[PDB]
Amino acid sequence: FELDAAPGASKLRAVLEKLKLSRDDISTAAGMVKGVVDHLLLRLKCDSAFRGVGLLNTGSYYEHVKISAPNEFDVMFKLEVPRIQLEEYSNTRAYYFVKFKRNPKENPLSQFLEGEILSASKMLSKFRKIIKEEINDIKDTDVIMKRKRGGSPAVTLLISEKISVDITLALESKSSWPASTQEGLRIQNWLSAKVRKQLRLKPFYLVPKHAKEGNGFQEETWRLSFSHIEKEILNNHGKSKTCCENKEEKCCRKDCLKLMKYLLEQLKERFKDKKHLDKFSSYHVKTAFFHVCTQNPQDSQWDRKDLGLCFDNCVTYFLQCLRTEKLENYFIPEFNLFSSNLIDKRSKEFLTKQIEYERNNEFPVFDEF
Ligand SMILES: [Zn+2]
Repeated sequence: FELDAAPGASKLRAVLEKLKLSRDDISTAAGMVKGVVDHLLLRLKCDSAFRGVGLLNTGSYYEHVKISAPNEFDVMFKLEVPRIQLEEYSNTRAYYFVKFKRNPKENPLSQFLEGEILSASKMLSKFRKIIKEEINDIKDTDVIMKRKRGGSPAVTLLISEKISVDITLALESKSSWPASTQEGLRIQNWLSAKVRKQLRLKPFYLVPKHAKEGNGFQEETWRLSFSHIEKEILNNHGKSKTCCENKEEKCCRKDCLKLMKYLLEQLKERFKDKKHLDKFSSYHVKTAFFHVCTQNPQDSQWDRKDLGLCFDNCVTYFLQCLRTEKLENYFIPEFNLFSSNLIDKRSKEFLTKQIEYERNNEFPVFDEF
């Protein structure tokens, strides 16, 4: 009587199975999304200022941030900016003003300048104007641009009555990464020092994002973004180069991340009307997950048969971050995602209590709605 996995796997596996089943009907939605995105890119490429715009995840017009919202897509439009000088905003480590190494009108971004600073406000404004005008050239399909909520999901489109596409504009820089990332990406004992060096030769991105305090915000800051690196690591994630390419090396890392995301999504959905959980996002869960991979670098610590314990360990790490109010950005270690300035103690304790209940009760929230 050999078990297929150690106890606790089956319920989690049935959850995973159900989540994938929700993706077996996508090709359609994906199609409409690709059509819209390609149209937009064509129009934006005609503007002198956005002439270099392109898909970040090359050949990928989809990237679901919410494991349980298959009709919600996330795409990033990146634009190379030949030579920027970053200036860190008030030692925040993650937020910067964007300035330029030279002055005249050869970079078509001069129109977005405010003094010497590149205005995220102005650029976003043009981006949105171009997009709205373009989705209006769509005659037999109601593509609606949703109203502003912020800067970095820049634009949300509602296609028909079922599909949404969040479009993020990002500046791309091919300079070496800012000094605040110097001690981050601590993958040396997991994915290797040579991999870390290789990754850090890739460009980095900047997305418009107000850096706000308790008081208010400086409207023209940009936040560092490494979503391309996160994707690369998640899909090439083992110490072994052949991790998950055969039966002997099947690991549960990806499934643990999916389960953490689903847990957070289910709880946020249950409590959405009372904003207790508004400030938590899949990005916190993904960041915590990468730290757990650093803490457990060997593939044998993620054997698929041990899904139950691996997931429990993920939950436990996330709880520890909540209780101690510390979750370091994986690329920028002095940027604390769970500081009291960003998320009130009360919200963290609330989430802690919900997750602890779930974990003590075999995760009934996975089944409830
Ligand atoms: Zn693997």
